[PDB]
Amino acid sequence: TGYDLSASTFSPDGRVFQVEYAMKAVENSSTAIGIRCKDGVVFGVEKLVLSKLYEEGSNKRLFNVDRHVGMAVAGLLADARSLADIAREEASNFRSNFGYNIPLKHLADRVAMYVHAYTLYSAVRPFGCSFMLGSYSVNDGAQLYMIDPSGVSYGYWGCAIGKARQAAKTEIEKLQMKEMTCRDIVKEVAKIIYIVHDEVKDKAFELELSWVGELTNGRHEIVPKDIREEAEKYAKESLKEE
Amino acid sequence: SKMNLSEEVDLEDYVARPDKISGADINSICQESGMLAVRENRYIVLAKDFEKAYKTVIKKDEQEHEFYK
Amino acid sequence: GFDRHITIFSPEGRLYQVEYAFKAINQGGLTSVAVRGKDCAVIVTQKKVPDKLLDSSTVTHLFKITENIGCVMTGMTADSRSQVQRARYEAANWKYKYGYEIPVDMLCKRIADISQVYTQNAEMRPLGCCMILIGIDEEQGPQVYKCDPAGYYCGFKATAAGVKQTESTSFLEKKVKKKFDWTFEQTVETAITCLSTVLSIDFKPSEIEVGVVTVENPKFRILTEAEIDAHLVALAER
Amino acid sequence: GRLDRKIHIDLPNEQARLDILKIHAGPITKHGEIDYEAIVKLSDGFNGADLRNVCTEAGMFAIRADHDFVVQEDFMKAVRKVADSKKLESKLDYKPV
Amino acid sequence: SLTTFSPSGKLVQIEYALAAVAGGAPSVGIKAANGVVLATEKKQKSILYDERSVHKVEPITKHIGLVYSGMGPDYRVLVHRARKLAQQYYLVYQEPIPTAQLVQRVASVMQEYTQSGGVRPFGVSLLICGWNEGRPYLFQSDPSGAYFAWKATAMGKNYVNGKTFLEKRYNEDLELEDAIHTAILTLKESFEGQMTEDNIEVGICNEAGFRRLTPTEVKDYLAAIA
Amino acid sequence: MADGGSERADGRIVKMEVDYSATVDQRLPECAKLAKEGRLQEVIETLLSLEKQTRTASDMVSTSRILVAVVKMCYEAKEWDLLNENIMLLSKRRSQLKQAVAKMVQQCCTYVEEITDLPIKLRLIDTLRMVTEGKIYVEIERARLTKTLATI
Repeated sequence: TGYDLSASTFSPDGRVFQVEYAMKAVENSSTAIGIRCKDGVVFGVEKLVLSKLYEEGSNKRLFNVDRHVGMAVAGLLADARSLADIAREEASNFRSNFGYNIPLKHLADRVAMYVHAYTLYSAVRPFGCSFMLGSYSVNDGAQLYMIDPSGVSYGYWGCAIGKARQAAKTEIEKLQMKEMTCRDIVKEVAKIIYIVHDEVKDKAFELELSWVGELTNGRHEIVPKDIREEAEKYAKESLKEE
Repeated sequence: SKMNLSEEVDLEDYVARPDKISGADINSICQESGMLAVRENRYIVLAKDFEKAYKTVIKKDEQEHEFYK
Repeated sequence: GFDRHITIFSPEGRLYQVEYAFKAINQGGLTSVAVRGKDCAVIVTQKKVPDKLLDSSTVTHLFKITENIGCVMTGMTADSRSQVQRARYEAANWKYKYGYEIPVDMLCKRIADISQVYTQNAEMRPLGCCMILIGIDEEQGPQVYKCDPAGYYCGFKATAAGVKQTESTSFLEKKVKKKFDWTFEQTVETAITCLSTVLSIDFKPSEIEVGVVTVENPKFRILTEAEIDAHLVALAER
Repeated sequence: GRLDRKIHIDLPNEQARLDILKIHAGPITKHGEIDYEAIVKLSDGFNGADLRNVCTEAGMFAIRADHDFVVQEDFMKAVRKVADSKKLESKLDYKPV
Repeated sequence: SLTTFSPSGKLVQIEYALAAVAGGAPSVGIKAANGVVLATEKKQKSILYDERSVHKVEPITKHIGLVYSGMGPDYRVLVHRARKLAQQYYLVYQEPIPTAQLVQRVASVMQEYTQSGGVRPFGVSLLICGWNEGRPYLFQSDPSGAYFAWKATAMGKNYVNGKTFLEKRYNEDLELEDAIHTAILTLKESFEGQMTEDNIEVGICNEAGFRRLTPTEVKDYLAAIA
Repeated sequence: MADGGSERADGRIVKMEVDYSATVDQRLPECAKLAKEGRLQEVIETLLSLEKQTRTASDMVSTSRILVAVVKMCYEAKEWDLLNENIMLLSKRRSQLKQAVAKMVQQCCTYVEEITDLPIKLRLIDTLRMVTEGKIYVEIERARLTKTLATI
């Protein structure tokens, strides 16, 4: 064909197929859900373990790009690490130049510009990772955003990415997250993850949950172990009775 | 010559319109203009029919971007 | 090696990629229309939300490019925001190195040259969005300009940009044939009815974005929902 | 002169999709707690026929797990079920010249 | 692109360039004993457009002007380069630039822009007029950069019939400004709808310098004369 | 919506003679709204006939007094604008417009026996304005003939 091997050429209908292949590569990966509560943002991701030989907690898709900002990953993990490093250094440059905590929308705009600049030319390929950014502060509330490799940065009350994204956002929509507090949000997110795990289509899995909000005093962090290890517990009462 | 064209229906404002209108479709223009006139139960065609009648049939919008010109 | 992939002249010099970019703009199923009144200018853009999960305040295609000029985009969103930021950069650069509010034509000309040097060379995507500016200039009144990725522009009494382009232009032309000193609420009523008869949807007030810049209020502003539904019920009976 | 009037039929509008699925909501047995507006809003670029397929496919959701009625939720997933199924389309307008 | 020689020894790229120019806007230039007239036709696509917003002629300085046939943004960026180049000539020289000098400067610029790789060569042809040392000057520049001297010429759509018509006309002794009426006739031979107040642009360079015509006298010359 | 406004129109024809024309101008947009309804083809035509008989009663009252030309010109302007203010072409062109045309021409048949040359010629030219393009227009169309006979 000769009009799909470059990121700078155009299809006759007005489309780029390199970024579409990037979208397909992203959706090949597993799922991840970001949710905005009344006070903060909760991230829930499931990761498939490939073998028991891993020492557990390897390549966790949740990263702390800022002290007050967390982020979730689906797609290709090396590009995710590069984007995480870029986000960290850009927040560093902001708070060096300006001297305060960077707004989530601003850094989302900057990483959107960065990921869209690599779509412009043909010397660099489009990225293969879609990610979510969550933050909370008292000056602006709880903020959530989602960015695809093509560069679309949209805010969400609750967003999902992955293979089971359809049923994930289906069961996101059937909850009134605007009225539930973070403790309920944890159990809801865990339940949705267990539903969309799909069991037979994959091997054994592991759960990763991350917090930002006033309960964590605005500083993003992972969930405590005591708040953990109960996801399976209220899963097993909420499993289907056949 | 076989139509109503009551008192003021202009034609020379339509002869100046470009984009190479063929010969057969003028018959179509008059025909569907009369269709428009008879749909509103009016026995005399008015000038307010012809502009929408004209834009009904030709419909060739631009097919050539202007910076190229 | 043939130019159907890279920006080179053809037999009869047809640069296929620029019409390809125009079709890429028309890929995004949205439309905007700009109408200049006697002392006002209005941009009316429709929007669609797939679900209630997304924050509707986050989706906006109207942007306050400067305090007195407004801009609106059509195409893929990321490139749209990118050239918004570039126009913002050049406007701030002009204000810093000259010291006055840049006229709309100069922003339009500079980013037209940017689009021209995009499409001039190879190894660079020639961009896939179209642009509308609305503003006020001293001793000139309201100005409405449009840019393409090819770098072309012109001056318009009123224009539109989107998928449903042509019927919008025809309706606008048959309305401006009886122009006769368009007034502010009448301009926004005509623009709303134009968008409605183009889309044939009879939109509710919470599906639209309206931006009006006026001689009376030279600062560019964004219409809120209350005055949107007030103008809708003003245009409900007529 | 040969063919006089050309008539275009477009993709159905939101009220048109509403009326079409209401027409295809003739033979249905269920408990009525359904917001048709939700299915209408989720529908975009949908054919005049695939909505009837959506009705049929929510029906086969009902026919599994022994549900004579149809729950309100089975429609929306069906919309999602048709959505990815038309992710492989060509999308050619093919306007007359 | 890195275009090179064909087995026929012909550059297909500049042939494509001149072919694209030949489909451009028709325009005409004439050199009379009191100056140079340039003229062009701009057919606005609809009434929506503003004729006064964008012009087809641009003053490089008080006495130099250039119309064109072909691409638009290419023309405006070349206007920028021509204005700037003439300006550094005035910077080094502190006298206004003669016409023929900026002619070979822009022809050179065309030569590198069709020579250097990576960049697609330009798809415009330019017509230049000026009044230097009393003798008027009118030249034509192609995309390939070969500049020609013409006292009357036509470039753009249906340019060959206009060239034949100015061969029949234009005895090159019109000491008055009647050749502008001849240019109006040449444009009217290819005018689509009518000779109106705004569709036709005319520019004059006389002993007083180059001055873009107000559309009032454009409507005046449209009236009575033809 | 239904014929209930008709008997509301009965109240509207109780006090209309007591005051001047602006009361008729103020009850006009209610009749315009009812014409704008257009429920089921000729279901709304009863309301159209009701507002037509009320405006012809006002015609009786106004032509009984000196205000003859003004009511005629205002009424012809309103019925011509009834295409645009209501649904297009008086929303049906027949059986609600037909009753309008028949009522206006019988009003002219009442007037020809009573009024002088000036009001009769203004009324007939006002009717001839409609005659040039539109009347009942089904299979008779002859009231324009029977009144141009009166003109001549």
